[PDB]
Amino acid sequence: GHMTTFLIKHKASGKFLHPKGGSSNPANDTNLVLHSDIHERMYFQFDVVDERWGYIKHAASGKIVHPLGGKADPPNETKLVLHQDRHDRALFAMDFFNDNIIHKAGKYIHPKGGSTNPPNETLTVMHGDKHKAMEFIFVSPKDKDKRVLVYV
Amino acid sequence: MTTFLIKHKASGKFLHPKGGSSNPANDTNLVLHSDIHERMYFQFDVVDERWGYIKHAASGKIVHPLGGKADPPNETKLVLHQDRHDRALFAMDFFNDNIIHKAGKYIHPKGGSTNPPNETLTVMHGDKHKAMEFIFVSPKDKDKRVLVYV
Ligand SMILES: OC[C@H]1O[C@H](OC[C@H]2O[C@H](O[C@]3(CO)O[C@H](CO)[C@@H](O)[C@@H]3O)[C@H](O)[C@@H](O)[C@@H]2O)[C@H](O)[C@@H](O)[C@H]1O
Ligand SMILES: OC[C@H]1O[C@H](OC[C@H]2O[C@H](O[C@]3(CO)O[C@H](CO)[C@@H](O)[C@@H]3O)[C@H](O)[C@@H](O)[C@@H]2O)[C@H](O)[C@@H](O)[C@H]1O
Ligand SMILES: OC[C@H]1O[C@H](OC[C@H]2O[C@H](O[C@]3(CO)O[C@H](CO)[C@@H](O)[C@@H]3O)[C@H](O)[C@@H](O)[C@@H]2O)[C@H](O)[C@@H](O)[C@H]1O
Ligand SMILES: [Ca+2]
Repeated sequence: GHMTTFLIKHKASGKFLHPKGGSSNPANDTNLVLHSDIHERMYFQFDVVDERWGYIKHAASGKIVHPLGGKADPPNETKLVLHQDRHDRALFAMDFFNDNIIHKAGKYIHPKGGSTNPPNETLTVMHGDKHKAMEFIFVSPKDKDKRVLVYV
Repeated sequence: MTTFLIKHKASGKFLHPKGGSSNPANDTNLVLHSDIHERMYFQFDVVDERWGYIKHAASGKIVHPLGGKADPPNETKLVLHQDRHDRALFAMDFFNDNIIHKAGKYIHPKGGSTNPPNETLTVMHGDKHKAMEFIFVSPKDKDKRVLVYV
């Protein structure tokens, strides 16, 4: 009966996850990108569905993060997008102990190409690898260095 | 509801107040035991992001290192105590499956066995290994994990 609001910060670069174009209501299938700007159209919330699993929700639109096409077991390099649909293939967990975002089928959210310092507008993709450039922390919109609990 | 069982992953035993009371006294040891009942249900009261109080549901007492030191040494016994303060802050790491104190040590079965006998004490220890792993499960489905951050 309450969801915190937070920024998803790419730990190595200090950039954040955005809908591409920064819209308050991104069209379905809008890519999830990295970008350095901060504003309320890149705020997110986490809608808990089942223990660790839930929906990464764009605060302004209510659309949530999907592997493009909604496959349950997406291959490496599957693009992440926003979409209004809510179902089990858009379930992720926000690992705030190991600092990563993991999909229910076991791959992680990465910047495409795996750079520690990706350009603005770099796409995000699913990938099974674990390394410093797929780490993310979840921080206050009022203080981008203050971690906040996404599970309440 | 918001209650859960703290299950020792390797043995399937659970965290209990020693003696299984609904109203354990201050400084009652936290032990491992195979039984299940409402007097071994726990809750977690969030204080600051990941940090909070591990709470015995029936009594409201919370988990402390015995003596309440900020940086307790290895083998410090865990107990229940009504006091609230920052040396009783833990985080419930449901990704690595362990319970970590604010100063960085973890809750262990004393002696570190993957199959501790009933009534084995719990202690703080800085090492990480299979036998200090815990998962947090539904009272009505002892194999179903539940979210302790509420
Ligand atoms: O991408 C996340 C989305 O995946 C699934 O929906 C895919 C896509 O289907 C529809 O688009 C069409 C069908 O009209 O299918 C292809 C692309 O797959 C397009 O040529 C065409 O527009 C929907 O209209 C799209 O919005 C949708 O993204 C899945 O069904 C969704 O739940 C969601 O997971
Ligand atoms: O996208 C996330 C993924 O990025 C990195 O892997 C990218 C890509 O690297 C390799 O492809 C090539 C092989 O020639 O290696 C360079 C590095 O990008 C590319 O120019 C070229 O396409 C792998 O063979 C691909 O499978 C891989 O997807 C990073 O290494 C991954 O850990 C991950 O972060
Ligand atoms: O164990 C957790 C508890 O540790 C600290 O309290 C220690 C101890 O204090 C009182 O015990 C006695 C006897 O009444 O009082 C002195 C210290 O004031 C101790 O040497 C002696 O044992 C309490 O009656 C005990 O319950 C308590 O264990 C800390 O102060 C507490 O906040 C709590 O963290
Ligand atoms: Ca749950």
